[PDB]
Amino acid sequence: KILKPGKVALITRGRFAGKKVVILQAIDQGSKSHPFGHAVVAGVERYPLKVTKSMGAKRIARRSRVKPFIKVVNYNHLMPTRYALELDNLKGLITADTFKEPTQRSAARKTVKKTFEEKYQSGKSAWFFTPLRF
Amino acid sequence: KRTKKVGVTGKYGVRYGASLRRDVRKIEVQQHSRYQCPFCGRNTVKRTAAGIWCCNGKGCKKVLAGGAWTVTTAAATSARSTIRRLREMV
Amino acid sequence: QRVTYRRRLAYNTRSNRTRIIKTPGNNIRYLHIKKLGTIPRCGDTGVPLQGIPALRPREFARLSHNKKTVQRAYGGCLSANAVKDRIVRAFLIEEQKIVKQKLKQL
Amino acid sequence: LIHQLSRGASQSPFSKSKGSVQAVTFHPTMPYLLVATQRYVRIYNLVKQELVKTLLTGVKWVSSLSVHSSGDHVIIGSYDKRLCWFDLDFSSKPYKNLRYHSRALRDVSYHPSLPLFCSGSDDGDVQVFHGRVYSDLLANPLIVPLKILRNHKVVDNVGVLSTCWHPKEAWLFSAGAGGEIRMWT
Amino acid sequence: PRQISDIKQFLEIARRKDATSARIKKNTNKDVKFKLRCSKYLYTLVVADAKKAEKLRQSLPPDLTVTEVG
RNA sequence: GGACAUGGGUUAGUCGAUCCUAAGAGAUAGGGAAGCUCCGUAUGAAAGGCACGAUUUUUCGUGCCUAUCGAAAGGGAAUCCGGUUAAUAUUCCGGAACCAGAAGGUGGAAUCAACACGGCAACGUAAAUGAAGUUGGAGACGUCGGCGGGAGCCCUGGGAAGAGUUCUCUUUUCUUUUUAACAAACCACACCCUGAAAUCGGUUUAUCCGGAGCUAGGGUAUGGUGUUUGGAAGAGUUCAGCGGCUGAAUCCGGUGCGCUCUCGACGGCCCUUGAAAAUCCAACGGAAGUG
RNA sequence: AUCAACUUAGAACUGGUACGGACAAGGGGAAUCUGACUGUCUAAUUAAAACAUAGCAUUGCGAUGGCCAGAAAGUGGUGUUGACGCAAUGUGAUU
Repeated sequence: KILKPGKVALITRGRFAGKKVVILQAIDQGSKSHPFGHAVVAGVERYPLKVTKSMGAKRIARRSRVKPFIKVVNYNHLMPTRYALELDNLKGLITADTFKEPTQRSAARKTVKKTFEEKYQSGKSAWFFTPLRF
Repeated sequence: KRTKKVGVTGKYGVRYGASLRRDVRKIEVQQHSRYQCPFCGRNTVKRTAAGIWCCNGKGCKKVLAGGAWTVTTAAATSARSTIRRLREMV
Repeated sequence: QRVTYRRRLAYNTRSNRTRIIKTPGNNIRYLHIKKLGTIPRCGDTGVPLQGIPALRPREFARLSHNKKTVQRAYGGCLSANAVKDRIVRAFLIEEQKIVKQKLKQL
Repeated sequence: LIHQLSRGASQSPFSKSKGSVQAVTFHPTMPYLLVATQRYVRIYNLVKQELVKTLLTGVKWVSSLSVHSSGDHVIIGSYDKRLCWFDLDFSSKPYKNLRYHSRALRDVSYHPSLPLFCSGSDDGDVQVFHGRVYSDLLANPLIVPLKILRNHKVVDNVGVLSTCWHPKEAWLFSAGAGGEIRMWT
Repeated sequence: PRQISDIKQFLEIARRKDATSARIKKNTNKDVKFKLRCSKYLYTLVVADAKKAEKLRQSLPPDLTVTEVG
């Protein structure tokens, strides 16, 4: 039960290795296309750059832009953490069909981006948005 | 039993003397024996060179410093215990 | 029939590596070939890396970028298992230094 | 899967298939089968069970494909908002690549007789193109836009999902996400 | 050293300025081999039908220097 | 006649040298020594760079951290076939390639969500920016012992061309039956996923492996001296005719404790553990940015 | 069912009892002296019982040092060393 919607986890395998993601929906029972206990997540690919009080507003926006990604990941490849992210506006947007039709996948990516942008500006989940160094 | 007494030393044949070959026998069975890895428990530790003991366990791959012929020596074990008791006292 | 070295180097060495061909003129001939390449090895575990060809050092310069690496963090420098250990050990020790700091701050 | 109705049986003609299979089509002149994978379009001859031709679409994702009745032309509708015209005697690369659609392209349909074809996407707009083909080698096929059908609603980020051609005349059957079937005459 | 399975692209490389000559080969097994000398590679095309070969030959631009079997 | 006399003859971006460093030689700094010269090789040396900035009192400020020689058997960019000469050829000729560097141009991709997507994954893709600084890898390594694969040679069953023998016997004896670099597609020990294993099982010529996840089912990677074509039959070879020219044939298969070289997976040995550098690649990091 | 490889056993028959038919290819034993052994040397009269060796033992030295070098030097070796080490010797496996 420690893999719940709203829980921050780390992707340990795949292209996005070491990226912090939020559990968007858990299908631990399995599925026909994914016979294992997978969980769809939304995370960050390009973390926003560090900002300085001396920086002008245009660069502050320029560095604060964040590139998200949505992915279904195996439980064994996810590393759950104690941190939790409040996924407001992000409760119902992901479904098996949303992955089947990429137009819903593209819409989900855009909504995930705008939510991550606003949350970053709000200054919440500082650990979630800082890159993990390894 | 192919050889009743000589053992691994049968390769040396009749040369070098009986006593000068028996001590090699004890040292050589120690040197070529397989030892249980302290980190993975698998019986996969084998001598590489004099003092080097490498574990070929997939996922362990740990190298160790030890005796020339055996992984752990009495002198090293005594030193480890005395240093442990000194540190605990200190 | 018998063959001779094409170059002026006798004394088969590592650089004097040869192959037998039969030509369109029905001739048994040596072909002087180069040494074989090596798959890049992992930096931490030393295992050869997966997804990269086995080429000589300079012959790596002709490849495309994606043909010499793997799309992952440290990809093309560390194996997948090595990277996974890097990630989990990094996160776990970071949580410790946080919990040690919270312990010592009070 | 290939299903033989006369024998009432089913089978898989591929010993090993590379990539996820997105769509399938039958060739109209020579007994070939077209497999539209994630990125590649592969032509397989069924009678000898071998790979005929490979088409490099140069596209991240392929959605649907259609075949000209002459059998030497293929349209690739892609999720990359792109239409790729493949001419089998032209090159392995797409002969033409078109990016008029502003959203992901869903389906492409060729009229079985007339030299007209259409692309339906999720933007709600249907692109009607005239694709003229001569068998003469000197004359490359003429691909030209003809109409931009608009005024179709988009529901849940889903627009024109399926388009079909009339077997005889230039009539278009377009199905939307709202349950509306439009007749473009 | 470059086998071409596409008629058009063989024609286009023939029209391309790098092309210098074309050659015709008539094998005993009755297939026609259209070889096109270019600057860097030699592009050859094998055709199994005589009339397709003939219509291809007349499809070559006149300026190209075509040579029969050597 | 390797004698004697007169002439002729050695063609390279790809083969070597050149480049790299080895053991070692060796100037400079310094110190000795009457001196010839000796010792010395990052040493008791001020031993050289790099970037920012309206231009800074129009007299420059601010930061940032090792010679050389020495290998025609070591390391190492990239060439093959056929032919030609009285004598040269991986060098010339005909054909066919390759590498390194340079510049802009065509086409394609990414981009105002600046720096692509897919796969659970191992990883894949025709592309997919990355300064300084750091780090990893290749170069780059002993020896013996079998075992497996490949190529060439050897052996062999038919076919076809000539030739040998034939008093007798021999559907036979012999020769020939060839395919280069390079380009393209294809081709399963490590690893991933599902799974939970004692009636313990898998497995090798050689007993190693497994709850640190076996067997098994499905994948990923490595991809040549393998295969199918291109090269390429027009060449080479054999044979039958004509006065340089014209006809044919060059085909289809088997085998192995076989030899030569190589390759893969292992095994043993050592108080013996078996070069360096040039060069090349990749990564962490994120300077910077109609065009 | 057909296909492919030479390795052994046994039966007869047969020949001036011949038979690894040429080639190729150990003489063997009972003991003494001596060096343990493999190895090394007087190139061009001495290959040994000599030298070496493992093993044994002794000696010097803890670095401001032992041993060795240089005319001298802000010099060199052991030494990328540290007593399970380096240096100097005598004996010469084992019992």
